[PDB]
Amino acid sequence: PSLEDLLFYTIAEGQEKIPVHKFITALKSTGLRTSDPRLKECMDMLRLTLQTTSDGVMLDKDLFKKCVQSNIVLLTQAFRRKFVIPDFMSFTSHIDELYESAKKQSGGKVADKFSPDLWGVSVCTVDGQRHSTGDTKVPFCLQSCVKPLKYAIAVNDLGTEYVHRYVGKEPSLFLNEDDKPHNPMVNAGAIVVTSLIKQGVNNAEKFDYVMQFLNKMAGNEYVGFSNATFQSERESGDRNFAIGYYLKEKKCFPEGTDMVGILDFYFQLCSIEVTCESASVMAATLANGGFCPITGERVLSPEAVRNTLSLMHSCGMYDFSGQFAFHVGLPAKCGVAGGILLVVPNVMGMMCWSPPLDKMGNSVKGIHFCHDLVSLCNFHNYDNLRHFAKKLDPRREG
Amino acid sequence: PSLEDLLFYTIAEGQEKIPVHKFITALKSTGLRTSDPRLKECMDMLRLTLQTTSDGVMLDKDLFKKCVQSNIVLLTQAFRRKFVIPDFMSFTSHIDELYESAKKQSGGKVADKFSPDLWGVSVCTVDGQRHSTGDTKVPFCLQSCVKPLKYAIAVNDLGTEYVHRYVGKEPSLFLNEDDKPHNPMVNAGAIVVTSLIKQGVNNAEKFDYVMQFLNKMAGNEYVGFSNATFQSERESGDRNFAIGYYLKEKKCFPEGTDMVGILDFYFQLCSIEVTCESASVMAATLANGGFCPITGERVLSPEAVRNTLSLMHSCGMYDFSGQFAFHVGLPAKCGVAGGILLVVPNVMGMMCWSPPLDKMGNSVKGIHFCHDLVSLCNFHNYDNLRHFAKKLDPRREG
Amino acid sequence: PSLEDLLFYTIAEGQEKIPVHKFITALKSTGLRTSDPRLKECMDMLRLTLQTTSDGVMLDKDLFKKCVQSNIVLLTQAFRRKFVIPDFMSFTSHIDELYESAKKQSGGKVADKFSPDLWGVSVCTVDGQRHSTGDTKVPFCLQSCVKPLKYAIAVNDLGTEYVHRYVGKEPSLFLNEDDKPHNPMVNAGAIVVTSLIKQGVNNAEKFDYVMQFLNKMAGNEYVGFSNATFQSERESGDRNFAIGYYLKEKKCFPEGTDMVGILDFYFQLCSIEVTCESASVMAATLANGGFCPITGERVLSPEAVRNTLSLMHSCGMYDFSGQFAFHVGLPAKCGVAGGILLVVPNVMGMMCWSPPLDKMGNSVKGIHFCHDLVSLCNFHNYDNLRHFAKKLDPRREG
Amino acid sequence: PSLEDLLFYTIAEGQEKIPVHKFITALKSTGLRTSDPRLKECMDMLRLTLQTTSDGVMLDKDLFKKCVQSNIVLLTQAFRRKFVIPDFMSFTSHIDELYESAKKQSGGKVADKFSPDLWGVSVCTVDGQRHSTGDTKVPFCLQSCVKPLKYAIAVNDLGTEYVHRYVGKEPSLFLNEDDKPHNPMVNAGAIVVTSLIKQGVNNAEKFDYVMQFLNKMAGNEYVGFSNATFQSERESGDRNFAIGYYLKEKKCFPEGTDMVGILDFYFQLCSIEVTCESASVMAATLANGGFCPITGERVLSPEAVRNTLSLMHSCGMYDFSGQFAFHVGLPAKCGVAGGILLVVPNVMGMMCWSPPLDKMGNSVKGIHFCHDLVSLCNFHNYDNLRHFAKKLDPRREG
Repeated sequence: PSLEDLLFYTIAEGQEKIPVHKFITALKSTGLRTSDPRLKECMDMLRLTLQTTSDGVMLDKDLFKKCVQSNIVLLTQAFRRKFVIPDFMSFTSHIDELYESAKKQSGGKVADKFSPDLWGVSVCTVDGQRHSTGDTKVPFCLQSCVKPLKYAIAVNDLGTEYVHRYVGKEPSLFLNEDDKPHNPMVNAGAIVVTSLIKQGVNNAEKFDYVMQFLNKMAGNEYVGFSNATFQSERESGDRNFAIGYYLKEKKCFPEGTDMVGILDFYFQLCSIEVTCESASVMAATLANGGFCPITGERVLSPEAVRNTLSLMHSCGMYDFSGQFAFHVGLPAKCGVAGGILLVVPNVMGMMCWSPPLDKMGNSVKGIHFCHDLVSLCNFHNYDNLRHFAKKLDPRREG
Repeated sequence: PSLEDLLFYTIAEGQEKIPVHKFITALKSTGLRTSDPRLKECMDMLRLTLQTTSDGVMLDKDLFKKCVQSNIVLLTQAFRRKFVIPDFMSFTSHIDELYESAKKQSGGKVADKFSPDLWGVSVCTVDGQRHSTGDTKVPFCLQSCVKPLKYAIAVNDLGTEYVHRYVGKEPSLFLNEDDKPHNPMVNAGAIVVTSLIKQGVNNAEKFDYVMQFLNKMAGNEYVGFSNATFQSERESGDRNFAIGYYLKEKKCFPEGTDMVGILDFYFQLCSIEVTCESASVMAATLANGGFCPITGERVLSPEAVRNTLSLMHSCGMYDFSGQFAFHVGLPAKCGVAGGILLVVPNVMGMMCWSPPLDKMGNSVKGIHFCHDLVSLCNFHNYDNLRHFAKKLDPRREG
Repeated sequence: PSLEDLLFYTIAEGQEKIPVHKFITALKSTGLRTSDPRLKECMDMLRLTLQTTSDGVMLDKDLFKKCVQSNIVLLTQAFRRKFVIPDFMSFTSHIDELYESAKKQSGGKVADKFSPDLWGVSVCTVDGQRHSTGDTKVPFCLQSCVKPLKYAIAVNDLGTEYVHRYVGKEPSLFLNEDDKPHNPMVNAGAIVVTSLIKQGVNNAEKFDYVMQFLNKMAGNEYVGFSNATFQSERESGDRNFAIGYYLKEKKCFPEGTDMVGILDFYFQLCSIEVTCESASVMAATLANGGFCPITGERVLSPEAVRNTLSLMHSCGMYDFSGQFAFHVGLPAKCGVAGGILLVVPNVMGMMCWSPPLDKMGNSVKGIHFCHDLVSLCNFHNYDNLRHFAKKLDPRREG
Repeated sequence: PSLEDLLFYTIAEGQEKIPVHKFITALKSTGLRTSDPRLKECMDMLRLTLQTTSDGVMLDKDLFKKCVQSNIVLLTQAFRRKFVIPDFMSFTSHIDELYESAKKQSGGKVADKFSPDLWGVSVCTVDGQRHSTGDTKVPFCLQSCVKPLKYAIAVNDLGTEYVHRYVGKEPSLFLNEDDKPHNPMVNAGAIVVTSLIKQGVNNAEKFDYVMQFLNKMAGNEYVGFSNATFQSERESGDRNFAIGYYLKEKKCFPEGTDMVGILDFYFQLCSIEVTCESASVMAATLANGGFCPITGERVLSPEAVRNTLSLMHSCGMYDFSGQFAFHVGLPAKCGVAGGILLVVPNVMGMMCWSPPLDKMGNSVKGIHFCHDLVSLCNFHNYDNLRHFAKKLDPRREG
């Protein structure tokens, strides 16, 4: 018996007392962060114990048991290498290799304010393991990356049926044969989707509803808002105004939709800010069936998550979608600011961010990273989990 | 140390001798078939032991181990319930229920010859577990179902880069903007793919080679040829001759291709016969990373299997591909014979066969079953493996 | 010698005095109207002569010569049967038949205001000969019928080269590959054309200018404006706003176009009013090479008249344009109020008006008429003028 | 009276006799050729006189009446300037100038055998006036130019309603929405049209039925057949077999149609040979309401000649049809050998020939000519016959 104690002899080398930093280094290598919310109680009790004790703060069996008894379940999984990527220490070295090789990719043209030398990669696994390399804490806008997220919110609140009364499920002209936009990843679809979220309420409260929803998936990491970007998208969004009026003409919005107001809302949502780190948790929530991996909170119905990953796969890269789903085989969404919201189902989320776009408007370093990643690891949607050639499988040991 | 001995008392309740029927029963319930090629040695050693005496043979530790020792790796994996679906008996009960529901769907138009009340479904898991129900042993033609298999052969022999010099990878007019056919799931793509398989050799031996390949994928289960279908497809292949001549004009074939002969080959390949059972093993090879699960032989390269599963996802249902990959989320291919080649990556392959077709040319019961299957079990491409709502997961116990 | 005298005995059968009504009757029978502008001096001279006595006021050679000498060329051309249709009294009998056969056509749905039983036809030959039958003096709106006229204006003021930097000349999605609207008969094209008329000056004066121009083409017959139509067209021009924003994003307008203003103008232009009679003179000006046939003043350059007639042929019926150019072979534009602007080059212009439209939005009676017209008379663009089968040729005697 | 005598003093300057050569030069100047079939009798009687009076001829009134009394109608019309283009001698000056200006355009690629500096234009008016300059007696194949003619033949024998069951009449995909080819000027339409001409008979007599027909419209001038070309069009007619099988699939041909034998007929018709001269009469018959101008024989119904001219206008220049119909406005058809069958309705027919094609496959020198021609003369479809700015009008004198 004695769970908290089983752990205790695992981290102490058949010794009497664990040094506090040694437990912390043991914890940090599992990829978890000490700032992890599922660890607060443990980590508070740890700071308080350093506080009520002497300088050479060392934890005996009984004191270790006191701090860890509150989060022993997660702490046990973390230390028994039961997390989805057990040798997380090695995996992140490869993510570094992938980052550096993707960094030497110099091409591309920034949309038109940011520097073409920003290049950030954040990883968040379905179990909470974090890794980052490059400029991962800079705020940028989701832009078209918000489209999966707000479609998820719509489906989570209204169900696959209702949302898909107003938008289709097939890649793409503005409307398909049923006089609905083809799919919610294209602008015409996103605008109708935006017209479903929190109807009746006004755009100020709508925007807060989606803001708090994104906060839940980001594990309460940074979800911001660039009003500066908002002004530009609404001043030079002539293309979207075209879509808005056309949608209005073909009666695509729900009953009583203030079309010009839905467009302003829509311009706001494209202007929501994230960092690589915060958004990689958002991705990971989609990877994790709707449960935010660093909180354990259910944020999205599995219905909603499955749908969003589905359409991200078939419609998230626009015309490149067939090519991208062929070589990468991961659901992903792209953004003019240079972000790739990338989901490896059941394993992890990622955000890549390099502001230089390629000819198709996808961050060059992102796309190069995404290819490189699936080259290396058997994460392609149709790699075998048993016979995966010479690819490495992060999910296994030895 | 006693590998085969550990198994002995697992099957005999701390008793002296195991009746031979009890072991067989215990095997059949593991999902495996006594006729499994990977058990051939052991089943011969039992055919031998049943000769020394014509009375209910009881096997002691020494003589049991004498038969089981040649197949002990695979035999304990089954009895320790290590297979991809551990409780395989329960899982076939739901397959029966799913088969019965779809059987009540009497809609559909048979192409025009078969009988509209035939209906078989067959399962072959990645580990060789097999269940069938319905008319699983009647030969029917692959028709378009053959397109992923012969694509796979092409890429297996010539690789992604070469095969995709002649055909594209995105869903659909006959050519795309690069002057290649859109993808190998459509006739124009199928025809070009046919023209890559064993160039230089002639059409009689080409067809033998594909046939040897198709035998490998079915673990040497039933593959046949319906000449009657073959004459139909050539006598009425007016659209196909058009596609061929157009392909000839736009120089889509490789150097020195006899297009009018390539069409015959193509009509041959569509006329290949399978049954549910044999085809379910084929699908299962694509389920299993390219290893035929009932023989263990590597039949198709991971590269070839991945690509084939990719293009089935995006192009295997044609227009219905978005609709279908949204709700069902499994790579499939249909054929006018009534066949749905179904693949559940990493779990199993299937063939569904009911000749009544809907207005899209897909098996009515086949489609209904596919939908029920993902309704019931978390096999959808983008279900979570951890949070999957009230869906059942056959990969787990209890 | 003695022209005015030569005419004199032509009207008096070897007699001394001509009863003034008898000249009037002989005038009206050549087709001209006593209100004809080219006859105003003579009619002033006759009002004076009818002022000196109140008793039939017969005219001798001296007083007749005193009235008609100011308009003797036109008058002898009428009485010496030099006009484009000489036996014009006959020709209007057939226009009455055509009017009647077509009044029996009951189909159609009025767009949504008017009454479905209004039906007028107006003819004005290139020589000023006038005929009407039915409700030819009710004001209605041109709607899209205005699109040839304002295209004619643009080309007249800017020439073909300039106008066709901004719009194309082929039938049809909004833009062509040159990112110009397809042709100025489609709404996207009309809007671009609208933005070229009198750039710089504001929308109140731009409207005046087009109005002055429309006056020149109707020979100062009725042109009005329906603010009722105007507010409706702008309240519900959602599709036109969609088009306006799209054209703005694709940079289709000239530099410095207030696009939401150009739409307003456009709605104004569509709300302009004509009667059958006034619009038939407008048609007749395009019929007569750019000279208003009832005033003789050059309104439009031969360049502009040619381009307009050309684009009405190919683009004026939208979808019906091939069917119509095949069977009817007369350049025409249609309007949702029920207007068919008809042009028989070198012979006459015409207006038909019945508010009931068919499914393609063309006046039912209008279209039946146009087909009937070309059944009867060799006006089809590719009828022969020498061997026209059994068709009637109004251009000839006997 | 005596029309012959009135003609007689018109050539003789109030003098006793007419030198036979003076009458001949006066006749040739009107544009007629002495070989004109309508002049056969006159010219026979004339040659017989030179034999009967081997002096200096010189015909007195009685003798001139004896030669001309048989063709007096045509002969006076020629000499009283009654022909459609009365000052024909000056008109040919312009054709020569137009020819020389078009001769300096050396651009273009000959399709692939002929020489790039071959350039002939040949005119035949509706009245029989001839003029040619350059290589007008070299044989070349109609190629696509036969399409208007064989369409005309179809509608001659079977009428508008019937032919257009099987083919549409709107410009361009291989079929349209009605599953008929779009119009008889594209291959898809021409191949169906071919399958309507003289059904039931076999290809050997069908080709003589069409050949005797072309001979009539060419006034029995050269109509030949290149069996040389005919091999080329069938060896490399892959696209045509594409179209053929597709049309067979969609049952576009009439009941009991040998599609492979229609394709063979079709290749023959494309290989028929003409010269500029012989084909210029062919065009002219279309300009003349179906009457071959140099014979007076009615070769085609007016219904048929209308239809053909209509579709030449809208579909005869393929994608260039709208541009061409805008700037040139004449019905014309182009051919890969370098021919432009060109009709100026009611005025003349004409054939142009330069083998260098432009990017669109149209005789570079022909197209330049066609533009130069309508620049010069008010022959554009929507030119005014009364107000035509700086253009010349050959239909007038002075």
